[PDB]
Amino acid sequence: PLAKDLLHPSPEEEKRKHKKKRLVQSPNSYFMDVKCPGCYKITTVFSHAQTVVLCVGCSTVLCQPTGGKARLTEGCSFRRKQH
Amino acid sequence: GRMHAPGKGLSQSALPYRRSVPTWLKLTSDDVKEQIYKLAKKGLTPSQIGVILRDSHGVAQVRFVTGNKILRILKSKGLAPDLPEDLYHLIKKAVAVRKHLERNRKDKDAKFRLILIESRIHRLARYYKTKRVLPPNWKYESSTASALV
Amino acid sequence: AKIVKPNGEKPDEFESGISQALLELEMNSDLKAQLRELNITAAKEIEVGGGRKAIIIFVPVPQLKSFQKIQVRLVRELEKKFSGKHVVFIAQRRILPKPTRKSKQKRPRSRTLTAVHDAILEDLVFPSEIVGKRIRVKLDGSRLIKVHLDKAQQNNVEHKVETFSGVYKKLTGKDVNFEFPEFQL
Amino acid sequence: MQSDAGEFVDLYVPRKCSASNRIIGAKDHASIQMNVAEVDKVTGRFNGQFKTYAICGAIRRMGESDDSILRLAKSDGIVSNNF
Amino acid sequence: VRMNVLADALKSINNAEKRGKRQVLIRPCSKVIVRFLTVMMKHGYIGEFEIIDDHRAGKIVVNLTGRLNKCGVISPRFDVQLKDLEKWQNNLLPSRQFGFIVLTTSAGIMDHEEARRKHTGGKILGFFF
RNA sequence: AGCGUUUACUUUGAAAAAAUUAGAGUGUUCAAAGCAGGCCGCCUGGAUACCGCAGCUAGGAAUAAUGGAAUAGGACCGCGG
Repeated sequence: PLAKDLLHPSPEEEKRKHKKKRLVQSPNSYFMDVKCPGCYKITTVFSHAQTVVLCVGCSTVLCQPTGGKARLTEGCSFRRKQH
Repeated sequence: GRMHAPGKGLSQSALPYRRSVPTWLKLTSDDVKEQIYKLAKKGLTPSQIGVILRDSHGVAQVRFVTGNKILRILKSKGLAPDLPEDLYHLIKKAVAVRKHLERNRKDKDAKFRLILIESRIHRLARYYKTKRVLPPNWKYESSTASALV
Repeated sequence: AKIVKPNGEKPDEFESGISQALLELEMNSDLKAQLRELNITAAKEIEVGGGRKAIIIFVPVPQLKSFQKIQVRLVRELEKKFSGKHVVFIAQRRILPKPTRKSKQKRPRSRTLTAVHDAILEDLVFPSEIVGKRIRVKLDGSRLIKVHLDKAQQNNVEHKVETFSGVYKKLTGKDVNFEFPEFQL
Repeated sequence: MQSDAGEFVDLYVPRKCSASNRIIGAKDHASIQMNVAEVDKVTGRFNGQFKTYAICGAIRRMGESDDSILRLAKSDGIVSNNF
Repeated sequence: VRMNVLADALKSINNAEKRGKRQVLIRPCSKVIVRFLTVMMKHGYIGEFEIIDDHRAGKIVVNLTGRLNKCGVISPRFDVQLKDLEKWQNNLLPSRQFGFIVLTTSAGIMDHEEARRKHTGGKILGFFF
């Protein structure tokens, strides 16, 4: 194809493309409010953590770091947050 | 591509367009600076501090929340290490390789990888000398390299 | 009044009227706790495209964030007082001339034209932060800066787009169009 | 193509491809001259007028003759803009 | 490494124009590329273009008209004196009718015919015909 | 009259032996040359351009280097000395 709008690409094209090769680069990661059932409180965790985030005063382990995204513990309500 | 390898890896961080701070974040400029001080005091490098902050507290950049960069904050208060924390890690690596090579004298691969690491030390050391964050006397030599932590 | 004009000169009857209106608003309304040490630098009034007018206010750059905190809550009762007009706060950036060969320290890169003009546009659209910029270079030779604004505050500030276009054309002399994208947030 | 006086001097003027905007050579044998019929609005019947297109040899064997004819027709409003 | 940015930008336009593409995204945007493309537009070889700000080196999307045979660069930037602009425009350009040598002078970035008129020599950037 | 981060770049000006080459005039009978000649005592001529690089001079400020506050011996403003 000759005629393609490189200025107005539909958002499925940009979500497909590598994060650096979009028309303006943006992170694939996000922040999410994760709370364990026992406690009352919501602690901010990064998607691709790479540290073992703990609930206050060493209550329990909250997320496990892996190659890509972090494994959140089984029995934890996570709400990814937007700005 | 990579300096001392044939690889052509495209895999780094991609900052968002918006330099603004998010609404949800209730930590202020001085609150983050106070925690940066405490983490560095415990005994931690600018790389680890930034990781621990944005994993646990939710601080995309210190530069966007505060005005300044992490090392710039540390070396104002006076918590910054003497030689930089990338030249430190290269020297410590060269010590560990050279110690392994002392016992394993038949390791010709370890010999070759020591030449690449020490070449990269020399290369980065002189950059810092021109910028004047090392005294021009400064000389990495293997005999008195193990004493530099 | 509460207007500290930079040069030791006269805050004219127009600028005085707004500084007195801010003193009265303080003494009457709840947010007098904040308006203790906040001040105005100046206040012009431009004619925006159509049959509309936009009163403009200038702020000391230090206390801008202090204004920003209460900026939307304050602008409401400014527009309810000055009925058929729009109002928006802008910080007064100092702007140093490019040091020529002919002829005092290194000019900081916040005291430069491109950085000051970027900061002017940042403050024009306060409640709605900028998410994109496209500088369409037209065939005659002229430019057209096309700003993409955050889709939150669309409904709140979509009626102020021609005010912002007119104010920026006045302060800088550059033609701007504010669009609202549907494809990111 | 005229001299100092203003006399058009070259012995003919070649056509230009509607898609690529190249000049169609005197012996570009894979170049087409395609008339798409113009239809009366109220009846949906042939008027006796047409919306003619020319395309170059390179474009056709590239395989962009299809999309280029389509986009020219959709620009003229022969094909619906919705499509 | 990427030594010359204008060199990359003009090769990108040239490749896209041959292939018959209708617009092309030249990446590392710079004052020299934009000022080059304005000159190229004012004579009417390209269309209107739109420069895309990420908080870095920008991008440019150039709308292409199929009336551009070649847009090249000369590296290094040789110091063209005014009298030698003949022997340059002799051996670079197709004929004495059309084609332009754009060169960066005291005044600004402008083509050989303008620089000849203004009575200024300067450093050569490239050529377009 | 005195000034003004430096240099490279480009434009102008100054100073640059003649002969040679390019070149204006001139029927050596034509020409190569020559610097002579022409008008019924007089009227003319013996021009001009080029002479890289380096040094000198005055305009331009794109492009390419270089510099300026970050243990503040920072600039300015005035007092105490």
